[PDB]
Amino acid sequence: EGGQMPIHMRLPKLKGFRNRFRTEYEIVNVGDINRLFPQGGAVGVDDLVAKGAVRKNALVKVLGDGKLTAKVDVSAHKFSGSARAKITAAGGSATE
Amino acid sequence: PKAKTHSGASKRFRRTGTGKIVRQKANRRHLLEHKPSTRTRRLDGRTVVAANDTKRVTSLLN
RNA sequence: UCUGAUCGUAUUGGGCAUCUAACCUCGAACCCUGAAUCGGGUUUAGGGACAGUGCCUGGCGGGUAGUUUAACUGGGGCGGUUGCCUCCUAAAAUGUAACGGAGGCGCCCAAAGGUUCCCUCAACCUGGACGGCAAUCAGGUGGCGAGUGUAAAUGCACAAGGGAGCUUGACUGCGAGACUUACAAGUCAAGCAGGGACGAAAGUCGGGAUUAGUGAUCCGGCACCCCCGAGUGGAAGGGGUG
RNA sequence: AAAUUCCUUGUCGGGUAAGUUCCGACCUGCACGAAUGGCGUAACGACUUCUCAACUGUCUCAACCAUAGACUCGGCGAAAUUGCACUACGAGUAAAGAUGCUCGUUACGCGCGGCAGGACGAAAAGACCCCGGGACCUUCACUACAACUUGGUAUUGAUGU
RNA sequence: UACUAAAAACACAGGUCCGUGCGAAGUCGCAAGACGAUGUAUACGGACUGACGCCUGCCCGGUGCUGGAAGGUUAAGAGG
RNA sequence: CGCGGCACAUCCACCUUGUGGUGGGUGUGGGUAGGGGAGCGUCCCUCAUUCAGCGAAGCCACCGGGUGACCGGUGGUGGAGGGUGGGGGAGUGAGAAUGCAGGCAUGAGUAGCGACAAGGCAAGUGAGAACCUUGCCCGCCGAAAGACCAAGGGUUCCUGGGCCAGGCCAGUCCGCCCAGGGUGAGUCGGGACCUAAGGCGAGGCCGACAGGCGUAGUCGAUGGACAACGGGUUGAUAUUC
RNA sequence: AUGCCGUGGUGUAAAGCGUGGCAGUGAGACGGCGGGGGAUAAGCUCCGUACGUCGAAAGGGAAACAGCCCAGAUCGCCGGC
RNA sequence: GGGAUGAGCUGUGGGUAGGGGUGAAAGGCCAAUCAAACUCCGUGAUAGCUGGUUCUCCCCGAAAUGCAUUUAGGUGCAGC
RNA sequence: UAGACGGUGAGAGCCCGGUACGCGAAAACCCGGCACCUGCCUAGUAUCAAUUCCCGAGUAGCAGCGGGCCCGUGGAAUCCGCUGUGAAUCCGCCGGGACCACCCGGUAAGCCUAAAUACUCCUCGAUGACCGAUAGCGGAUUAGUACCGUGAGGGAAUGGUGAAAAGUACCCCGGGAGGGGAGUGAAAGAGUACCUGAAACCGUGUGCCUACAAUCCGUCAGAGCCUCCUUUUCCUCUCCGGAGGAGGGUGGUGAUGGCGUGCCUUUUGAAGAAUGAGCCUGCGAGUCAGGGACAUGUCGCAAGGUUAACCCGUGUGGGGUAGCCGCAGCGAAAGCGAGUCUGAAUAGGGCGACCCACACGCGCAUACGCGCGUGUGAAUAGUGGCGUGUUCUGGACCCGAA
RNA sequence: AAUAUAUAGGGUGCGGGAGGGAACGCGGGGAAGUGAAACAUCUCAGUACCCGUAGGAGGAGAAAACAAUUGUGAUUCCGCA
RNA sequence: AAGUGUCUAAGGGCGCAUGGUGGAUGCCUUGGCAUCGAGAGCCGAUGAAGGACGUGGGAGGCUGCGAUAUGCCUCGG
Repeated sequence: EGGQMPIHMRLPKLKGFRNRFRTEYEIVNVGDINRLFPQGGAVGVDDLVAKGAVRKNALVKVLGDGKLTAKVDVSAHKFSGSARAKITAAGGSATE
Repeated sequence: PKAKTHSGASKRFRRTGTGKIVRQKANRRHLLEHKPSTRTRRLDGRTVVAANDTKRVTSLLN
């Protein structure tokens, strides 16, 4: 600064810590599934990365964001409850 | 050749999902008897960085 | 069987003495030196498990080494000061400096807080034994001079002063919305929920009549919450709240 | 009253005519003092300081002469310095002191020899002061170290007590 | 003190005090190994003073040196 | 205010009725540090085009031109690489740093011209002479301004020859330049003989290493040992022949 | 009295606010009006003013003159007020 | 002017070398410089200070004020 | 299959030396084929039991003082060295971040090991949007020379004649040098002191002004001379010319008057008696690397975009998805997820979602717009490259301290 | 040999070494300036410099290694992370 | 008698013409800086790197050379 205690030292250290074992998952928006696959047919990791909607070499979760009408089973992991509700409301099925 | 990030800045400031920076206020770690629960409520939280120094901070973290 | 004392006995060390055996001996003699007083070796004499040397540790340590040793400042120096609070200077919103004028603070309170209820002092005059104009008592004047925990201001008689009963809100989880301010930081907050003291209730209370009574950051410690737990289960350590 | 005394030329007296110095004495020692040595001491000293005979151009009070320079003539031929130039003075103004600005006065252009008042004259990035930075130095400053030093263990045993 | 200061500074003789019993202390060196010295307490090293004469007074409280080790405090180690 | 010319914002009407410009009107236009926008010029590369020994560039002068950084043309010198345009890329624009390297000025034909020993004259050499030469006077040191060694210098000695430069002037001469010649040792001073102070110092000790000290042995003179004296000569050498 | 906050009309090419990028300033002087220190002082010094000017502004006038008075230069004119 | 048979002067040859040497001590002398010599290397060191920064045009246009400073001759945020 | 450069009297494919291209090895030497030479091997494989033995000794590990590992002694792993104590031989040992147990991986304390990789004094060949003699290394020239310093070390400046030397024979001044006349040469304006020959500077000639007058040394007014020049009376000598004169007009000088305190730096304030500059010439100071970072203009694509390293290939083209930014955030984290967190709940509040000129169906509303599906086309984006301005680390605008 | 073995030493003979080398590498040693607007911890840096000692390249190396159940299976070097 | 009244340059200034010194700009290079590709990546007790000395028909330096001395022998072009 030039004459006083820098803002860095002045302020408190931000609380908390970072885990080393934070197995972060990628995100698939079920609405994006709706517009991407209105025909249903087949859904899976390979197809999603083939479209380029999600990163490779990682597990994916499904969001409750979006109106789902396409009746198709989804091959993926760690669906939220709202994802299962939307999936079975359309008439599809979750994997694990 | 390759940039550096000011460590203390990285250990005090947190960038949010958008273009905002927050500060953990914690003038509440030394002496707390004369400070009431009211003042501690005032300090408690993560307030937004003042716009009179974001223009410096963003280069401190980047 | 507080087992003093104590037989000797397992252990152990210390101390002491003695002994020679490592080791030392610019102590002697001889020899590879007929070219040597260095050196190395044989034998002998004497010191001796010491000392010295390596490791670890305490201590003395300007002999030597690297730096600091503040600033403002009516030049410097000496002197004196440095944060916070209150008044004036301040020019009638606020703000507004000077080695310009004046004073306090680095505390206090489980009652001097909160609540309900009640009262209005001082100074003055009259009368009054111990008692005096100078404690106490009555009467009359007296709408605030007294008082305000503490400096000063500002306000307080509707009383924030005084007296008394019960009590701990001297709480928890939040707090829209503002002032002020470069920033950090400070200040106020109706009102909401829990639960509860007071109060017949309506209602007040998230400390002191408000303004000073304090000090950011890092690191570390205490209690609690499985929050994580370097293969795993645990643990350490870390994390979160006070 | 001094190598030691600011108040102070302290006071008395000789020395001088006249002595803030000197010599001698008192002590009212701001501050004398015993090995960071006190008090004396013949001889000594390119030391310091006061007085005196003699002489003297040190002055009164300056003057003359000679010599190598200066000056001229011929030859060789530098330099520091250097904002420009056809470089007056006074009273004033102005960043306070003006050649350069205003109003006035005065001077024919040029050139040689002398003086040295000025041009904040030249040579030097103030050699006093202050601030910042660095060196060096001392120490009951702080933190470390070498060295000397203490203890234990090993090198290192036995016999006894 | 060449290159501003030659002195009232320095230095010696003399006088005191302290240390060392000998590959000594001290110093130079990390050690070896040298000096000190082919010497050794009437010698050597260090400090102050500075012929000669008269003299050199009192205080060990502070800070240092030296001797002691009652007692307290006191690290590592052993033990734990 | 008037009479005229440029410019930026804005208003209005047109061209793509803001790509960007065209026509008109109002108001605006001092400005340092400093922000923004558009520009001038030099060198090189690429592409296209193009002048040029019937004379390019650079340079000098002249006449004109743009609002500016600047340009064009004409003439002369000189004699071989440059112009126009769109692009790319910069060691890119000097007026100062008591700046650097080079060159040249003022001061200035001034000061200074190098001990308080002293030169003078005649003849001669020579284009030229106070300074060299040959004669003759005068003057000076004479325990040094004389004569010899070392150290040091390292051809500076001699002869012949030259006088652009140097010498604090000139200067036929010189310790300046060129060519050539010249230094003779059993006995002088050194090695062939040792040695002191002291250095190297295998072996050896110590030290992480590099390395340090030091014995033997060997080096190291101004020292100790060791045999020579006089005279003559050449342009020069001499206890040397 | 001034001054200040806020509101409603009016007038003015337009200033302002928030948001990003790049700088400077962070020594100020004098004069006018109010004030303290100082002596009723200073070309003194420390403050205040939505007071100016210089600084960064040329020109006129004050004899000359950075700070006062008038006056804010786009350029040219042998034109006026 | 002083010493000028003595602590003398001088030549030859030798040693001591940098936070070290030497020193009849002055803080001088060590290749004209010494309160730590010289050359090179790290080095293109550093400096809150000074000094210089090269061609033009057009528009617009500051401050010397507050808060904080091992700070007042600097810098940071704010103001313009 | 020769247009690569260069040389040759001015710019060369065909003039030359050369290149393309194709030849060329007695002797030596590196690699390489073959022979000799050299050297290993009269099998330990299959099976079973595990009573026996081994599997790297003053070592490991442990304690102590340290280094280094993101890791500064901190709870401190593993690795290394030093000092004392001092293990085991597979039912063992080490390690897996103090540590114990389980699980897993692997068997230290002996040795050797090519490739990928780092550098070019030095030797051929080649390039260069690098300089072209104050630059390039300092060294194009007697170069680490001369020179400075006892020494370690420091450390200069000087290029160009013309294609060819054709080097001015001869003559004349002059002591010579030097010069002149002739002459060579295209040119001597190419004479060893030599291409072009700048500026400061010195100097000659010449038009104008100047010896009674004070001012940064100029500007604006401005007289009269002088150079040049057009029209014209006129000289009619006139089929010539502008002689001279008037008038008019370029370019000098500029009598005399007004006006006006030099640049820069730094300063509250300067022409300065505040600093720096003697003049000229040349040189000399804001730039570069990095898929750095924020913002911006513009250009590719489009929920994408983009490759690095490395490979292939020849002019720098094509491959190459490992990786990065964006794509969902909050939260200390578990974990949850268009919500999430704190928290008893959250009514509240922190971060982020989704803003309609609005129709269909429809709750709400007189009108004004809220909402769920479809839609009157409702609101929309980053990424990569090249410049700009800034900034971090790199000597970082440049020079200079002790 | 010294003293008896015997050894150190001595003697004879046969091989190799030292020193140079611009840069690069390995092992060992080891500052300050500077930054931190002071400054010791820290950095600058295990750099400058030095010593040892090779090579044409060297060094390292063939698991008492990683991960933590997809498992891989010597080293070195570049780019990611 | 009074009044009007041109002229001079010892030497400067300004501008032109014509010359000197000096050696800058322009074009050039027998010379260099930095790089890609390919070799070589060592020499030396067999006396090396590097040097003094000395050698040529005629002063001296560089270059090459070493009492066989700007060279000798042999096989090659």
